[PDB]
Amino acid sequence: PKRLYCKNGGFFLRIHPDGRVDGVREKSDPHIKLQLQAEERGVVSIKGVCANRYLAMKEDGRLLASKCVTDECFFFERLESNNYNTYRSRKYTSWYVALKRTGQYKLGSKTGPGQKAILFLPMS
Repeated sequence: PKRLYCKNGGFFLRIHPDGRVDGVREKSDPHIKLQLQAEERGVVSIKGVCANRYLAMKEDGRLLASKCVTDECFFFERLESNNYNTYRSRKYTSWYVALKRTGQYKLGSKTGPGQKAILFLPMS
């Protein structure tokens, strides 16, 4: 059970009970506790412990959290050369999970390698 700290402003990924995803910098927020389940080698599912929902990425780039586990909930997890990890959708292969410098999530379709927004460090 980890927290995912984003290099882009230092927000932690937060999954709310109603399915909304955003970022906050408060380490005691209960909704930033996550479960990263290894689904296959290099692939994980990310679940919000309190929300009881799985992070998912939609065809249009939206990020939200669902009750169901479908193929939109699988992400390839890679440790990059800078020792940060990235989470790229298994279904929408060019898009990454990411947070903006203001704390809101960044649409999948506007992400890509090289942006700080896509870099996260898993913390206990």
